Amino acid sequence: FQGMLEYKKEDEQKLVKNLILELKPRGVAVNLIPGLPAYILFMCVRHADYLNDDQKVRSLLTSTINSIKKVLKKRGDDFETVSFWLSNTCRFLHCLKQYSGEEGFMKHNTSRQNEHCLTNFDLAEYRQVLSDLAIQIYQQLVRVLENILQPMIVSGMLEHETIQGGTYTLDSILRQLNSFHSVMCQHGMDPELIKQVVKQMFYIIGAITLNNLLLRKDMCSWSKGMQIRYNVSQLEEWLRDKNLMNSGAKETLEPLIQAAQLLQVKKKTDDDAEAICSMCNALTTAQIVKVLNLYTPVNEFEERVSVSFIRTIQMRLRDRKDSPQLLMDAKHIFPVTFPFNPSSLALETIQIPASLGLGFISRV
Amino acid sequence: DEYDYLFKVVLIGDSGVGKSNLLSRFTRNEFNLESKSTIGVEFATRSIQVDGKTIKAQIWDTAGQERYRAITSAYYRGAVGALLVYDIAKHLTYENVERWLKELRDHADSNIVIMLVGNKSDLRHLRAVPTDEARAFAEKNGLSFIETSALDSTNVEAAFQTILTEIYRIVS
Ligand SMILES: Nc1nc2c(ncn2[C@@H]2O[C@H](COP(=O)(O)OP(=O)(O)O)[C@@H](O)[C@H]2O)c(=O)[nH]1
Ligand code: BEF
Ligand SMILES: [Mg+2]
Repeated sequence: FQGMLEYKKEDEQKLVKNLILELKPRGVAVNLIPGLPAYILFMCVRHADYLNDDQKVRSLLTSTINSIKKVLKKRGDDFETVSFWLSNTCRFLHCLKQYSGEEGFMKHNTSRQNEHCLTNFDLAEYRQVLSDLAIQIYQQLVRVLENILQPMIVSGMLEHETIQGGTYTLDSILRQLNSFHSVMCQHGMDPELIKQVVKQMFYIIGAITLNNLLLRKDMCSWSKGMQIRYNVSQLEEWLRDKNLMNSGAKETLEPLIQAAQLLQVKKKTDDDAEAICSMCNALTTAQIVKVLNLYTPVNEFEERVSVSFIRTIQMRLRDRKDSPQLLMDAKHIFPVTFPFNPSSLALETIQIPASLGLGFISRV
Repeated sequence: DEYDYLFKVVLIGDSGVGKSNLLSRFTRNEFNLESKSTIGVEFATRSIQVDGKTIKAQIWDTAGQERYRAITSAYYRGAVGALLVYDIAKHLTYENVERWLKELRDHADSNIVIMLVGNKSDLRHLRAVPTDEARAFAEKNGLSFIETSALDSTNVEAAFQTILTEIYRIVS
């Protein structure tokens, strides 16, 4: 087989409807191999390119992009939907690059895959459109997951006490994280993207937790410091279990970790002051002084942080040149970098299941 | 993950004897030659099988330093096991075992399972604490005994396996 897909011009809207507009992420045939709609879409583009039909190439690509935009505008607040079409848009972009005919994108191609490259059309401009589209989808993905995690963080990371041995707990957050990760993995999202999403989620957890520390006196004690450190340790072990220790997610928690440490360490002598300054390099001077100010003990034999100690801290942190930041922007989104991940999938072997409702498509 | 038992285990002993690396070796198979003094309290978990049951070890870690009594109380609170660690190449850390035993008796439950651990057994050429001397002290004071090397991993799994099993014998 050639590895193309033929369809009548009158069936283009029918094609985009079932494959994009009304396609279900949890489809049995869709969960055989990842990115199947993306592969099917590209196989049609090849035939259009093979037919030297510039009008069909233009219409199909236009119908494709607009159909993806439509689903994400309708089913906007669904994680699985956004996750699925982020994965497939990227894979559709992968195909357009991998089979572009450009030497820079064919370094990992087989001899037969190179025979499947486009021969008549330069779709460089269309690849830029999808690239920018992919950015918007990722942005939308982050917003959806942020809206779910945000109400769980304060209750689960701070208020719920377990260190001494319905509302949200740490396990609630852990379960939600597992759900997010499992869905993205099932869709076969690029691992580079998954890691960036996880990093984004951990920053959200860290920033919101740390902001509450910097705003609440009833959260600044050594006991709370221990609780926070344990909670973070659970998040770290989740990262390790999921093989995500290179995602950057752990490093985003470093300001929170050092704040939890600051709550626990001694705060009286000049050695204590020097230790604090050497320890809190991921916290700003304003943040450090704030925690020391908000530090409200809950036992009898322990005194509050003196004004003399705080002055000592500010004196030592005078020569440091750091950010003036106090509260963190919990809404901040790290700029996403998109990988190019060509596959070994042989287009001539790809079959189209009957459950997709695409029988009108001829396999060329 | 699921478990049948949750055992809180604490690590105690002089600074530098290798408590934190025993933790890292057991819970994540990692070791650091350049590990620094532990700040506040650290935590790590691992589940093992004992008598067909899943036992989740919740291991607490802290520096061998002086601190507010309330923090020490919180550290020992609910602990069912304890690794009392010294450095076989540093006799002073073994001499101070009595001090840590005293802290144990002052803060821990009377039925806490205690294992005396001689760490850094890889430093054979530098041994300052005879195995027979330490074992005799352990037996005399109702402690289990083992020598480990967090560095080359010798007996680290066995140490935790044994103390978790002895706890299981008591609480199951
Ligand atoms: N040779 C050797 N060195 C070790 C061993 N365990 C720990 N160390 C070293 O001893 C130093 C103190 O270790 P650490 O775990 O931080 O001691 P802690 O204060 O009890 O937690 C570190 O430099 C470790 O690399 C061991 O089994 N053998
Ligand atoms: F210095 Be160790 F952590 F006791
Ligand atoms: Mg330590």
